[PDB]
Amino acid sequence: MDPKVLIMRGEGGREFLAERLRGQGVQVDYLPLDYPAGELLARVRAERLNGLVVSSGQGLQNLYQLAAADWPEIGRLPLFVPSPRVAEMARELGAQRVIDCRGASAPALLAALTSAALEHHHHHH
Repeated sequence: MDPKVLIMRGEGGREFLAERLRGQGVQVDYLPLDYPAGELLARVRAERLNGLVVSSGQGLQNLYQLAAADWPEIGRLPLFVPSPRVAEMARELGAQRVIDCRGASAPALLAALTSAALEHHHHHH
C-alpha cells in the first residue's frame, strides 16, 4: 500500500513534511501554489491522488481557486489539516471529508489514506 499525496506550499518546510510521509511508504509530490487554475484538477485525476495536505489556511484557499468549476469533485478527497482552525476553513468550503492530524499521529494518517482508498473500489463494479 503506497498511497499518493500532493503537498501545497506553505510557511513550513516542504522537504520536512515530504520526508515524513516518504519514510512511511507514501509517494510524495509537491506543487508550488503559483501554478495556474486547472492544473490542480488534472494532476489529481491522472495521478489518482489519495490525499492532499495543506500547511495553512492560505494554501487551502489557493486549492479552491485552482479547483475552479471542478471543486465539487476535488472536495471528495481527504484533506489533511494541521490544526482545528484550519479544519474549520476546509469545512466552510464544502470539503466532504476533513481529517485533523493535530491529534492523529503520522502513522495514524497513513491508516486513514488506506481506508479511504477502499471506498473508491466500491464506486466501481
